[PDB]
Amino acid sequence: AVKKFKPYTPSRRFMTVADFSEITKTEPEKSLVKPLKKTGGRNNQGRITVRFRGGGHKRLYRIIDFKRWDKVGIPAKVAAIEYDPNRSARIALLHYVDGEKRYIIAPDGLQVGQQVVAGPDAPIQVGNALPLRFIPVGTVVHAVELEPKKGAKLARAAGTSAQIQGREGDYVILRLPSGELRKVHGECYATVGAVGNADHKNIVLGKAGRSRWLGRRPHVRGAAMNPVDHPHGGGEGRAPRGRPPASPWGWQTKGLKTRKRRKPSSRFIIA
Amino acid sequence: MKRTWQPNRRKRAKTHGFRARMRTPGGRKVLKRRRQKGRWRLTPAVRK
RNA sequence: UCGAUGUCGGCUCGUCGCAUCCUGGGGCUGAAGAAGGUCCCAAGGGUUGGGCUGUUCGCCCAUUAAAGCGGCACGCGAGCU
RNA sequence: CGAAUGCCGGCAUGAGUAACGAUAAAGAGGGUGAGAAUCCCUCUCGCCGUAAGCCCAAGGGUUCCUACGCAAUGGUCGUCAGCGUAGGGUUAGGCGGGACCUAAGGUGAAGCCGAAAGGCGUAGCCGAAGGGCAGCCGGUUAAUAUUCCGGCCCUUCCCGCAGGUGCGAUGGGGGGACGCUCUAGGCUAGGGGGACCGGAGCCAUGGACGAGCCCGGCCAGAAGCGCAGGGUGGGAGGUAGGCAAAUCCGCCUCCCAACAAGCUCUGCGUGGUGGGGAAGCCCGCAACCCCCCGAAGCCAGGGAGCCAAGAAAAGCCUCUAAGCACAACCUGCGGGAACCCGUACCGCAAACCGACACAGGUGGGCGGGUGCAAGAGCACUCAGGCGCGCGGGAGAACCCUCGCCAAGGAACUCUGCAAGUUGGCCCCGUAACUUCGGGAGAAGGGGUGCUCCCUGGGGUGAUGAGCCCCGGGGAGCCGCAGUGAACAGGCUCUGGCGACUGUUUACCAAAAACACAGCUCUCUGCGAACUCGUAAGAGGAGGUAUAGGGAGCGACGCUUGCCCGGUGCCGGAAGGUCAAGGGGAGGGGUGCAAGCCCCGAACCGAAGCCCCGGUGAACGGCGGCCGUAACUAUAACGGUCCUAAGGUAGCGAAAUUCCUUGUCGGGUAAGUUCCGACCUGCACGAAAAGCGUAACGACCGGAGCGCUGUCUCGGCGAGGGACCCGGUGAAAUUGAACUGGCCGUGAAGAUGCGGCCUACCCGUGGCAGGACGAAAAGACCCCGUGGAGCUUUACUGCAGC
RNA sequence: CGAGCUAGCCCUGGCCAGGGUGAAGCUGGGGUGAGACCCAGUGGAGGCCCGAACCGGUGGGGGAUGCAAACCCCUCGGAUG
RNA sequence: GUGGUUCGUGGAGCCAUGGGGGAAUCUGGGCGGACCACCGCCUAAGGCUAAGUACUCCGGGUGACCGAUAGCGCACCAGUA
RNA sequence: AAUGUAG
RNA sequence: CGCGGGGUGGAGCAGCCUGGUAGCUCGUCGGGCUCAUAACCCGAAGGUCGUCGGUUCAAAUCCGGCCCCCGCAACCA
RNA sequence: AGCCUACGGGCAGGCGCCGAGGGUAGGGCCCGUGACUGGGGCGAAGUCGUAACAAGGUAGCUGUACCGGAAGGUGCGGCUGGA
RNA sequence: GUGAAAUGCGCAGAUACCGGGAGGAACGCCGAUGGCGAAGGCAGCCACCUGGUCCACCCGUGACGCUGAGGCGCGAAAGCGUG
Repeated sequence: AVKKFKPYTPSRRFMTVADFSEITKTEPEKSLVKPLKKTGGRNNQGRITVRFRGGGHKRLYRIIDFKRWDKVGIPAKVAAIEYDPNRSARIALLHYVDGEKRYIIAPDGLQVGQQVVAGPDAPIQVGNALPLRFIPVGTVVHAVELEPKKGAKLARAAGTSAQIQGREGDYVILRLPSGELRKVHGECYATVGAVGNADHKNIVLGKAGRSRWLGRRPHVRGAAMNPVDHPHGGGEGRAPRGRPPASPWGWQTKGLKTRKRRKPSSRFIIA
Repeated sequence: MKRTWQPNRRKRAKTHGFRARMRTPGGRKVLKRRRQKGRWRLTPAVRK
């Protein structure tokens, strides 16, 4: 729904926040499965290797289930929709009949009290997970494995989906959130429906702190540095790159394709 | 105004310590050199 | 003069030169009077307050007997700016 | 050895000079001693008092206490000392750390990688200011104390006893356990009053024997009681899960119980007991109660809201495993046992970092009272602590910091720089413009003290009496003046830039620079692209296209034209060229030969490049010359040449205009600046954005008003210096000096040559014309086949691809 | 050999006197067919405002063999991010 | 494809070897400076071996070596302050 | 496949 | 001043590096088409190559000298 | 404190409230005028085109949108006052 | 493709034909000088929610009516904002 604020301050004029209808009636996360402390840390063995990352609210990690084929045939009730700091989509805590609990990346439509289940048997309805073969060609579907038994890799950003496009032997044609068209193995599970919290794209951050709260440090333009510092760097008063735009590292950044030519991922992709 | 030197014994021992020299090869040599020079002190001494 | 001679203008402080802007003499005058013009002698003393520009200088306002032009390391930063 | 701005050393000069380190401030009387402004004591005077007071961390490491000392150190003095000599002094099961826990990180069995050195890394180990955890109040020393002592109170081990129970982990589960903002009701700390209680004393100087004055009216404390809180359902059956081992957790199913009681756990009060206890005379009498205010602390894991969604592990509970049930736990109770390390002193500073007893820096806690609306602000002041380790005089110039000023009021100047004005709170009252929040403290105004009268609410009690807390209305008094001292905004109009709060050149630049929310392009399908790394590895991300990398513009509004010829990037299974390699027509050298050795043409041979096309918020680009209208002017119009195509909207003498002070208008007595316009725009122009824009600004320009020592133009005054005296006593610089003026001369700017003039010897307080005065082997400039940073379609390489 | 200065990030802690403004949401009334909306009252938001601590370093003066190898004074910016 | 040798692609052997291909046991096999043919040298793909050689922490002997600003940085309680 | 001075 | 480019029928441009031929579009003239004027059709005219020399057999062309027009440069101080 | 008095009072005088107006400051409406600027009207025989009236030689007009020396063109839909 | 052309696409294998797939828009015939709607306007098929209207029966209320300044709603196409 996206709350918009009255301008009792500049900046709070452009800022908009999420509705939280979404999740209601459950905030403190599930002490049990949920938490491992999450490790803030914006680089590897010494050196920063992602620029401009750091700061931002101390944050606990919710351990979700991206491999639902453990619990084939066991249904579970959807117990609550709760807030996840660690991703754009919201999550649903569901108690399996099994006793056992886990978090699924909460698909659109899903509502407290629903029962949900995974297997080749499963009804073709919201939140249920299934091999791609036993899912009807045309349905949209998210949290898709890419190789069988490897965990859900596709379609987990808030409001994403993929669509079953066709069959083809052990394999099955898939239109991805990008627009790419990719064969994925029939045994690769996927959960019917799309992702939801799909207003997520429309938050207007609103000011430059906040950007900080989410741990995004300020990003200094190329020209804006000096030549030691960057390709664009230099120039007496203000400058026009001076051919052709480039990362700090030098490699071209307007139009240059980067994916590896002879990748065996090829032959599976088609867009 | 705050100057370069700000004594802290934990720091000093973890940094210029006997144990700290000896773990690195480069440090082993420091000690080797100073022994061979005759230094009365191979390490910056520190205590309470 | 580069093992350093601070390098515009302003202020403050002056002092000198006369090729004199006032003031004192004077001869010519196309000098009736008054007021000019021009040259000659003469710095003793004087030679204003503002607007504009960092300005020098200049133009402008209001005055003035007059609102001179130069030199002193484009006088003067171990005096200031 | 005479020169190297030489090297080490010693000793000069400036010089008895500058200085003696905060302008919080001193004075006198006594002691002491060879010697006293500087040490001890007393009394007067001043300064601090969210301290300059008290307590803790770190750092320092004997600086602590006492007795001797005074050579040196102490910016003077020294009898004093943080100095020298000596001797003393630091006491813990409960404070803090260790024989407990884990965080980042470090280390690291396995495991992986690397020429060697070494790099990674699972479990585990290390790692704390974070978790866990048992002590309070007094008294003692010259110097330690929650450590010694006294009183009261706790914790852990080991052993025994009694009574309880299926006991039993390195295993399973629960818990431990968490954000920010706002806040309830209870307490306590802490504070104010008391006419009440306890006290030596006191009535001065005109008055007061007074409900006078002065001093003080506490603290710790088990069990148990209260009073506030905090935590918690209790069953009985199933049971796919908690890497099934569970009677426990989790999940269904159903009797009861319920915004409770109970069970449980904290705080506060009370409490047996123990202690403290002023002002006062030569060092000495034993109250402890009533009201008020009241925490940011306690009950605490309390409550409400909000997004950015807020550590771990042990201790602790509980569940079962092997085991073992003559074990073993649990609960009492008794008796035993209870290590190591620190503990002085300084601690916003003379004991720490700043070479110094340096005006600088240093984390945590306490930080009383009265008044001003509040407050940790401001003025005075308690406790406590200080007058800043050279003084004494004078009463110049001049400098600093300060006060005042007739008349005028920015005339000062690059500039109102600086200084003034304004200033608190209450009440009236506030324009354009606006994104509508705002512009607002707009502007502008009035009031403000004290006495007496009458009156309304609120808290505490109890509904009443006081004690606080907000008010309302009236009469009246005194000054030049009532935020009477101190803290304490000057306002307005109009441009340029940047939307905004923010960030920066530590130590000359805080900005129109960077950042920024937001816009676009582009890469990336996941063993992502990209980065670090030889690798293993890791970041990305425990993310997955609404997400991640790169690039540019930089809120918002309204917009962002044309040129793909060149260069980039993207797409083009054809063609052209193309390396190793394949293939061997033909050729050669040797052998008596079998042979053995060389070359070597067809032709088959990638990527790249050529070739074809796309591509502008990709690098980039966006013309010239003629002629023409029924006055003249100009040219809607026409011709032509070139280009890849010739600048649209919108702006325009601008942060961009050379000519330029363009020209008109405004503003002023006068405007090279300013403002509004007009264009021939030397040389604006659309995302290195175009044109606007409310609000914002220690940003840069231009006007007013207020007010002024900025100025006409300066005068007087205060203090700290400057001067004189006594104590201590530097510095750069220095070939040597017996060191005048002018005119000349000279390497062309002479104390030192020439001529002439002038001049008794030597100081002190002043000035800055000269000594081409000092400092720094010129930053400018050029030179060197000197260096180094940056660039590219310079060369040649490498990493990478 | 250095990150005991400085720059960033990570782990765990601590700090921000007191004033002012008064968003949303509630409640109530008004309104309508229902609404939207408007009104009080409550409430307590913000890279909100004034201003100590704390952080800084705008302008001026002073210092310049300094108290100081960047200091002192007056003035000024932020002060729940 | 490189290294070593005087050998820098040279007419470039020999010695060594990262990659590919890959024998034989005396008619076996390497070499004598591309390569062939004579003639000759030697027996690879396992290992050990004194002495003659280097150096001076240390003991001693000498000096047309120094004599305390020399000689070692250190004659001295110096790798110290 | 344009346009045709005033009254 | 310092570099470089241009000057050709009435207008705008070829020809000039490579001496011997002045070409193109528009315009002008004369004749058609129309009631008439454009538009269209037919056929002609017109250049001293700014200018004075030099070279050559021969100069728009190659070489200088003057005369005009347009473009850049004028930096460290 | 005055002057009168038939001592009660009267008069003068003094204080207050309001008050013409003057002053300071901030607003609102109107009139006049301004470098420059935008179209509008008119003006016997000006330049460029030919949009409209005849199927006006692309039926035309229309609301909007974009573009263009100018009439005007083109897109979307609508009208007949066209077929 | 046109008036005839040319741009353009195609031997790098187009057009023409076949098969398999993707995606978006609009609903032929029925369809008419037809119907519905206050207007704008509304067209493949299905289901659900829902407005107005017409006929018949003469049962009920008993003038409860008409119009409507202002207000309020709807209002083709074009155009604007976010996606």
